[PDB]
Amino acid sequence: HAGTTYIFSKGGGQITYKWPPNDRPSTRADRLAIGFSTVQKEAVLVRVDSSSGLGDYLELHIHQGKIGVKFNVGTDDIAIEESNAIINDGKYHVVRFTRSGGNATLQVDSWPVIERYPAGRQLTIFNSQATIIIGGKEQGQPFQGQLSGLYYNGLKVLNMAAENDANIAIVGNVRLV
Amino acid sequence: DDDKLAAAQYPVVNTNYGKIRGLRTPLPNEILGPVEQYLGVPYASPPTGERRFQPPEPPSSWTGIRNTTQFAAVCPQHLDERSLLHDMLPIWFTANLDTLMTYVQDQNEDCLYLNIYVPTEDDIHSKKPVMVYIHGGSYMEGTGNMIDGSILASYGNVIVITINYRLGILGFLSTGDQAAKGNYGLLDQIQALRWIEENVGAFGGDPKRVTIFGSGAGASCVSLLTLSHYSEGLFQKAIIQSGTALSSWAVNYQPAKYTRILADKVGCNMLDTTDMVECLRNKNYKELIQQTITPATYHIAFGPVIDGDVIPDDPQILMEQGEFLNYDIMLGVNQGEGLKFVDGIVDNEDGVTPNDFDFSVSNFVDNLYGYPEGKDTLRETIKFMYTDWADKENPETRRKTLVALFTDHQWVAPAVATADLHAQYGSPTYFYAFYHHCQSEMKPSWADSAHGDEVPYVFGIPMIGPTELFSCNFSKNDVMLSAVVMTYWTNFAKTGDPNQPEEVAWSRYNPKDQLYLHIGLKPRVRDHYRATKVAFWLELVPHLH
Ligand SMILES: [Ca+2]
Repeated sequence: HAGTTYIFSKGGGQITYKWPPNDRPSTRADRLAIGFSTVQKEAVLVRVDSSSGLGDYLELHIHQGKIGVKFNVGTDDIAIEESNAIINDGKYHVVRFTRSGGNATLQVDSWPVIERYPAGRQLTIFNSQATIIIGGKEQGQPFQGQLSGLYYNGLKVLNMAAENDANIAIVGNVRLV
Repeated sequence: DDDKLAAAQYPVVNTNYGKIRGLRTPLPNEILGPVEQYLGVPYASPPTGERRFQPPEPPSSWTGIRNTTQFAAVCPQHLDERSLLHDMLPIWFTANLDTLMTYVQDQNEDCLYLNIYVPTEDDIHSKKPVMVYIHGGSYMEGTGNMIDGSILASYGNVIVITINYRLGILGFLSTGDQAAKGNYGLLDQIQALRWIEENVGAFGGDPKRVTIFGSGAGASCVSLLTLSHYSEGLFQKAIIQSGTALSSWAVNYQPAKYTRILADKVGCNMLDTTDMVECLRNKNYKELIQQTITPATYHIAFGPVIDGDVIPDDPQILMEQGEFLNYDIMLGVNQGEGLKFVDGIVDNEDGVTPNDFDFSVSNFVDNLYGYPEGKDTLRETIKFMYTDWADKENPETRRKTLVALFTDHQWVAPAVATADLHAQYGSPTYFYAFYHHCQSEMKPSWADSAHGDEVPYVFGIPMIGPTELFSCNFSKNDVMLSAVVMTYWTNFAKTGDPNQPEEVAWSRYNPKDQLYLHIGLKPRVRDHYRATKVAFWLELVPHLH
């Protein structure tokens, strides 16, 4: 945390973006970056869900204490986790993300660039990127730690979360440090 | 901003490739302002000597000023008065042709040039939008130069840009591999847009408000462009008039063989691709075009190949699911596009006869769906579907049904998917069925609005004492309609809603509802344009094999 900080907490505690329905980008490449600190066994950390009628989605998730991505742009679900790491302790980590189609690339703070290249023949594009659900409350499994200084395709999610700009929707047990 | 008069008479716009000095010109209409014109501007480097059959590199650079004040020659095209691509051109061409050729003569391969129309009026309520026009035909003909934008440019206060792009044999030749991958045309087009993206600002333009729009066979490119690795960034909204990238004559699936017909027929027999391409390169902007290569009835010889890059897979599979971005898209087809389908077989009484109706269906199932040898069922089904069992005899009804098939099966039916698939994934999709047309000689008295009748209403020619090309006797209505048309076309380019920035509500298309706009003399909004018959072609048909 060296930016516009934001806390997270017990019970119900999840944020919701909502792109303006006529305005749902869909890219070839997605660029997520966000630096957290949790203490929870199972969970969902963040999630862009596309829209209705669309199984395209992108979900960083705290399975087994290993914050690990899982996504379907079209055909099968891809998944880049680093399954060695009890990092879900309260410690702070700056977990970045790259994607060009099926090719993707995770990278926790400074460690190696663990990357997957599903050989099948994946599809290039997300579709109708609509809602960004940071919290996992609406997924069934919640998350209790924090995040900060967010960056996403050049759209600052949590500098704009405190400006209270139009499109944000904040309903949870949460703060600003 | 110095020689006030003489330097505002014909302006002086700094490109990144130099300064161009254009030309201010007013318009004849009463309620219509002047428009700055920069005719014959360069967007690439001449696809000359070496470049030929290779993608297009930037244009060069000068100092001082460069007179951009006349349309440069256009590309390799030769037009056999008949023995062209007849059946899918636009009515206003397949005849009239004669002196629709003040833009034929004057052909130099050094051809990649575009035209810029900028509205003079001061908008001091902000930078104006842009509209790049991909001109159609069947590839291998035509120019942007035959359509003058200024009328539109001015009316909507939007910048209009016609382009020239490589053509036909120079512009779409593919071995299908390595030495000549293909798709050179839509690639200059792409450079035209990346030139525009870069420079249009310095005229008066907003590169975030670029809309590409085409005339059917030109719309092909515009639909094909939605689907490219290359297109992303260069435009936002597209209007795709009178056809798609699924038309049987949109995509060329065997330039394999149709380059071999031309290779052998030019002293280029070598049976190794890279050897052969260097042959045709060292021939001539001549010779290679003066060759008659006949495509298979209802296909093209030289056209867009599915190379692997610019066009990455089958348009049907790409559209079918993912892979376009999100384009604010407005598309629609005319009532009786087909028309040219019932050539000759309409008597001077005014209809087609039954055992001439049947030979037509059976030189349709025979042409398009070769190999299946089920067909016949198809055939006796096709022709069950397209007879009116109320007026079983009535031979005018039987004439209309015929054109109405082709029309359904080559524009409407495909243009409803595309229209369906875009709504499906985020894109706002607005839809229109064009019913009105300007009526004149060349085009019979009974023809409903045929392919390419949409054009002059979109460009505003009914605000101007007609033309060659568009030699039709215009009414007061034609004016009043064009006004409604250009406002819907413009407003769409300005925002994402032909309505928004004394008329009717359009509203978005979207497969639950399927609202279309019925652009006739009185526009009314209807729903499910031809549902039953479009659902025929796109359902119980590929149900065979
Ligand atoms: Ca997808």
